[PDB]
Amino acid sequence: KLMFKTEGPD
Amino acid sequence: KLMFKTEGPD
Amino acid sequence: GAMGSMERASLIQKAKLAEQAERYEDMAAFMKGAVEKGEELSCEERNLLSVAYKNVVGGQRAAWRVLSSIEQKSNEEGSEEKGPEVREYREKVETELQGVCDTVLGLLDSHLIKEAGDAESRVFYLKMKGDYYRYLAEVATGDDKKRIIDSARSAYQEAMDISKKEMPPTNPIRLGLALNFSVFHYEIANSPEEAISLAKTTFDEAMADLHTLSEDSYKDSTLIMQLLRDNLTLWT
Amino acid sequence: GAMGSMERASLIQKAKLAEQAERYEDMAAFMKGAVEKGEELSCEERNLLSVAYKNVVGGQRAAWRVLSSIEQKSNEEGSEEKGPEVREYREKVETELQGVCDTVLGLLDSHLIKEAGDAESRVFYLKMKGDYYRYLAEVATGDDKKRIIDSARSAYQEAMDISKKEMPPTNPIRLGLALNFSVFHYEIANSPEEAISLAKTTFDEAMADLHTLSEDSYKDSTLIMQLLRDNLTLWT
Ligand SMILES: *SCc1cc(N[C@@H](C)CN)c2cc(C(=N)N)sc2c1
Ligand SMILES: *SCc1cc(N[C@@H](C)CN)c2cc(C(=N)N)sc2c1
Ligand SMILES: [Cl-]
Ligand SMILES: [Cl-]
Ligand SMILES: [Mg+2]
Ligand SMILES: [Mg+2]
Ligand SMILES: [Mg+2]
Ligand SMILES: [Mg+2]
Repeated sequence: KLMFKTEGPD
Repeated sequence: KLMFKTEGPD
Repeated sequence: GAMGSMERASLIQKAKLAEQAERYEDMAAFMKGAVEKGEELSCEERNLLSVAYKNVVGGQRAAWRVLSSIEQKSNEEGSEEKGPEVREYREKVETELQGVCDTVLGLLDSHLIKEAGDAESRVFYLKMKGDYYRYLAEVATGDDKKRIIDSARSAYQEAMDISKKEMPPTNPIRLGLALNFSVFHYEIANSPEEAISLAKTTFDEAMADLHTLSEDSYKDSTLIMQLLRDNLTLWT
Repeated sequence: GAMGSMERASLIQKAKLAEQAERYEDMAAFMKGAVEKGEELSCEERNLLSVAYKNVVGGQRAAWRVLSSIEQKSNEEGSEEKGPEVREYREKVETELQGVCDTVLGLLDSHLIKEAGDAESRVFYLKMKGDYYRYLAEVATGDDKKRIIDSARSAYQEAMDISKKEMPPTNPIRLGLALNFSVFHYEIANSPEEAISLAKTTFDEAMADLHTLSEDSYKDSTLIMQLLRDNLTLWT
């Protein structure tokens, strides 16, 4: 799945 | 530590 | 619990060691133990808690998506049955993921959130509550998916209200909250226009407040602003 | 054990899924369960077993070295005492590492090695026995360090004898064995000249046998030959 940017690591 | 090459992953 | 006999300070020290060792399951257990000492957390301790569990659940989400994709491939037309194993193992990982989310939500509920009086702590914890309900929603499919989603929404919304009243637009906690809430909107709530609007407004109001910041705070805020832009570039 | 109620085939299938998900602790537990079904392992199943545990113990070794370095820093002259925590957590990781090595050695002893009649299986398992005694030796400091080292040496040496009698010089198992035995010599047994000699002879005898190989076998063998060269470049 294309993962969008969220806060923090990994 | 400088790790030398050994067989397989990681 | 398992960490009840270790000193709070030792648990925090060992959480920091585990982070350096990239032992995030250890890191999370130490920070769980520190939370259960019952004292409120410092800014650094909150971040140790979040980094630990974010790393643990991140591994589970990555694994779950791999297994879910295989499983969907194995249920498409023209596919050789391979038995229950893919579904079973996807369920195994999913159950462990849900257990981690339930553990984090338990810590927030008992009693981090109710004791968090300051905006920076209360917003941090409410954002985390929204995040871990969001991770639950990513794998939910049943009669509780809608309520899980609304739980995420409700937590994010309370955190947004407080942050808008109590924090500047460049506050990194406020910015990371808005980032994550916008992703919630985009792919959990299937509200892409809400997602885009939130990200644009968040970016623009931060940009107009950067002039008030030191060089160190500027670097913190612009780092998260770049994530907002990264998403907007894909969404528009 | 914990996996006693799952079918052998399902455990192997799930080991392969776990590998794709980068869930190596799961992968190792599934392959442990498959070994304990009591049947000998295929070439693919041996490699699944080795890859799983190599990934698990690799994480532990990386963490142990980080913690060991901190601990030595904290015991140098002019260093502010920080209490027992670094030592304690280094011991925690070390104990988990030793437990993994003991588990693998238990599988080899009960009863993979004694049932391995063919050279390719017996050499594979004896190499693994040498490897996991080597990982134990990396963290050993007490009255058993010398015997741990000799256990590694003895396993590697039996594997070398069989491989020299029964396998061509380009056989990837034979080459990986010689690679790892040479590293043993270099930094475990403090025999750098033995290490260098073994690596050179191994490389040169393989190089002279490459002409007998298909393109696919050539690629397999030269991949490990490059590791021999990489080490020789640092050692000479
Ligand atoms: S409140 C001081 C503080 C801030 C951070 N992270 C900032 C970039 C904002 N989240 C922080 C991260 C820590 C860690 N990964 N150990 S400790 C700490 C403290
Ligand atoms: S015996 C066939 C076989 C060989 C390998 N690895 C070769 C490069 C030699 N070690 C192998 C790796 C597997 C895995 N990581 N799943 S399965 C398999 C089979
Ligand atoms: Cl399973
Ligand atoms: Cl510990
Ligand atoms: Mg105390
Ligand atoms: Mg389920
Ligand atoms: Mg059966
Ligand atoms: Mg010890």
